[PDB]
Amino acid sequence: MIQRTPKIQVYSRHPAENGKSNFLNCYVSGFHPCDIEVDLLKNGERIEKVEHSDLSFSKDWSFYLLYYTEFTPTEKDEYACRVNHVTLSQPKIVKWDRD
Amino acid sequence: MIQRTPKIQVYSRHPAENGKSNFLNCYVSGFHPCDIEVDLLKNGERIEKVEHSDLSFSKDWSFYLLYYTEFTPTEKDEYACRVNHVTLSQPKIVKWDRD
Repeated sequence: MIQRTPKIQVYSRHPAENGKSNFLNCYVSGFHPCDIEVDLLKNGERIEKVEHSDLSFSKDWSFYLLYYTEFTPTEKDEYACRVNHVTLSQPKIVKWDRD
Repeated sequence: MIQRTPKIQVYSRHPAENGKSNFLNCYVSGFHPCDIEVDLLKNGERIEKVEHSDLSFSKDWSFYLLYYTEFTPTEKDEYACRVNHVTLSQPKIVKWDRD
């Protein structure tokens, strides 16, 4: 019933190797309420065709959600996850750290 | 982004036969926002140990959720689903109709 911020984790399925296909993930967890906005960013631009899990919840009413997309890294491409939620004073951008 | 009421469907896996195990379902669908309260009722009392699906959503941001429980009907037991949601002026109780 009380608001709780999301934990935000941005990570790839494998370590970044340029020119090899991979999956980019944004896992948002432990939040309340369920209303949340999650985008994956490529060089600061929203990625349009992104996949997501369902929104799961535990008996303490905390929520869990994953956004992800197949992608091929190149050295100069930068990726991030942008989250907005009522508990956040500003939308949060968390960068993908390749290593 | 606009609020939309849930559709509420209450149904059993098989037609009610007293003394035989069954599953009771409350499927709540097409709603927005995601914040929702769903209870299964036995003779007007909340059933405590109930199972649920995850909350799924389509690209139009409508949500879908199922609550369910294994149960054994007897002739006099009455079952229902109680839903509360911001779009509802009162909590809604939808009865299970055995046939």
